[PDB]
Amino acid sequence: AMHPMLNIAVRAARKAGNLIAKNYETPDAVEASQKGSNDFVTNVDKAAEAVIIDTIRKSYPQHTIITEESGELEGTDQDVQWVIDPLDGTTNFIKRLPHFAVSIAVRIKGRTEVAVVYDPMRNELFTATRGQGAQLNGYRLRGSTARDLDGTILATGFPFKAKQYATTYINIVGKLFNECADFRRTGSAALDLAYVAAGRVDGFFEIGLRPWDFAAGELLVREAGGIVSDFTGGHNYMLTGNIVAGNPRVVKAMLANMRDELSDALK
Amino acid sequence: SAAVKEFFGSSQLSQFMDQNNPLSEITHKRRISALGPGGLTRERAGFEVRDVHPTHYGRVCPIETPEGPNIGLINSLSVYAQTNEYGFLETPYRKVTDG
Amino acid sequence: APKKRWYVVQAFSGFEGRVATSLREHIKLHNMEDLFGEVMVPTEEVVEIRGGQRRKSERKFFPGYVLVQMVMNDASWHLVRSVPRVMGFIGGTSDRPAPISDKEVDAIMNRLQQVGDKPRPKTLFEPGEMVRVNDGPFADFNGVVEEVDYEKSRLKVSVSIFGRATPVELDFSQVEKA
DNA sequence: CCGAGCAGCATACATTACTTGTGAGCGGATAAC
DNA sequence: GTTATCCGCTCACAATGCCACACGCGCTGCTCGG
RNA sequence: ACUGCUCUUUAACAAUUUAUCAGAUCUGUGUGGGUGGCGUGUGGC
Ligand SMILES: [Mg+2]
Repeated sequence: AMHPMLNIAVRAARKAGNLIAKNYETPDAVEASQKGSNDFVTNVDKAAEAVIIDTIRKSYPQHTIITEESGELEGTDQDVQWVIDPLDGTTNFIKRLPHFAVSIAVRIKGRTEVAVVYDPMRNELFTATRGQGAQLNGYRLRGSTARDLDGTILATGFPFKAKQYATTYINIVGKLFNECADFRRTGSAALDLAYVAAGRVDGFFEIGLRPWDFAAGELLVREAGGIVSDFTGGHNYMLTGNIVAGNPRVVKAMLANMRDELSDALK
Repeated sequence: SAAVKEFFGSSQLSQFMDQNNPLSEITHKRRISALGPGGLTRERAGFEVRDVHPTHYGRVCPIETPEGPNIGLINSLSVYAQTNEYGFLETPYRKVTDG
Repeated sequence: APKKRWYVVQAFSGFEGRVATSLREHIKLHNMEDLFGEVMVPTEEVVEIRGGQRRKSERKFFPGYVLVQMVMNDASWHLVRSVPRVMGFIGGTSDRPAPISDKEVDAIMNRLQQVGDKPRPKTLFEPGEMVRVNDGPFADFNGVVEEVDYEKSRLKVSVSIFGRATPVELDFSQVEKA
């Protein structure tokens, strides 16, 4: 069968992504406003978040919801959370760069149970439910079977909100460029995690990511053979926002390589 | 029924008859074993038990025994041998009077 | 005033009720109708009146265990243990039992009260899971449970009727797997 | 009302059973400051 | 007394290779079933 | 027995700010696909 809450979540994400695509072909209807560093937030964010909240409350009028905009909407219950990003890579949707996704995951007792990301431009639908795995449009996902830091591709993100680490970050990337083959940068954390779980990139890492920008992808890469961690091998990545993810070999190699280049503030 | 049937059917001692030859049949019926429940096993047998004891004369054959991992454990009971009332191996003997 | 604190004994797979009967019989033997006052084996009932299993089913709060209201004396210790088929006690170190605390006592008591008041159909359906239909009028359909109900117990279910999805009130008996 | 599956059961107990030969960790007795 | 020392106590852990043959392989009263 | 006494002539609209001159392909079903695990015992060498 199909996990129930997963079905509700994927239906909601489908509707949100259809609205996204609708707003895409109209470079007039987008009416954004700047909120952070070198990025806007659009009315489309509000519209999609509204659609998602409504579709969720239709079949779940009591579940807690979490979103970058609405913070934490505490439903009458507080054990079932829905971490939502109606857009990952709003910067790209501003410039209409066709690479973004909607992201929806469900936490039970603090543990992520189901998760979906949806790229409406390529109509890709990364689903993943705990104990059953991750699927791409009906194909299983095993992540890149690479066994070392050679020939690999490394997805990353530059900290446009915390540019202080940049220098350090730069060194890190520099060190990594000594061994790895090439990097990837799409400005979309969720899709980076998906591609990792998709075996399209053989490893991902980012300094200072938002909690609701990986809580869906992390279950994908988990149930797709990959593992996630902070930059020191611990599990505090959910608070620090410092993520590394990929198949165990490449993650171990990256951590061994970065143990020195890193800074004590991050560890 | 379960106990008696599992005994008569699947026993460490009971086994299909070595029925390929009259002599084989007989010697397999009147065969004396030292293994089985309440009896030692071939692993912990010890070089001491297998050897014939000078009292084996007439009560248990000393020449017929399977060669290999169980020598002296399996034994063939002597021709004239016969179990006692209590269960020992009594052998006939000719009574000699004075002369 | 030493109250008979409750205790628990580990029974076998499915002999709990029979063990309790035999324990009451051993009580009547040793006349310890005071020390072994109460002995209880809780249960539950799931009532799905259609689809194979018919009209009821009996569950247990926790199998393999039986609850008593004994006291602490070595004689009563053996009298509990000297019954047909029980393992040892379940508590502190063996030969020195420990009582299930009064908080847990009243907790399990409230659970027993709730299960005794309302015989309630369990094996429910969760909002957002696909499911077939065994209804006459709607045979061999399949839809998603758009909203679940318990007292009304009629499974608001969306399904493709005249194209677009429509909500229906197909009752429990007309609901297939999950 | 009994036939056909099931879930966790040393059958509840005293089951049980002489040496096997060797190393190795361990707990109660022991010499010394 | 204590601190290190030592000696008997108990438990883990090994037992040639093959071949062939034979035999067997839960159950059971609770549970699903009409 | 004892509220009720015309209200006046069928819907009252969405699409909406650069940029345009409208601007290669409808073939299959050639071909394969369609006893054993363990335990124990017994013997042999
Ligand atoms: Mg976002």
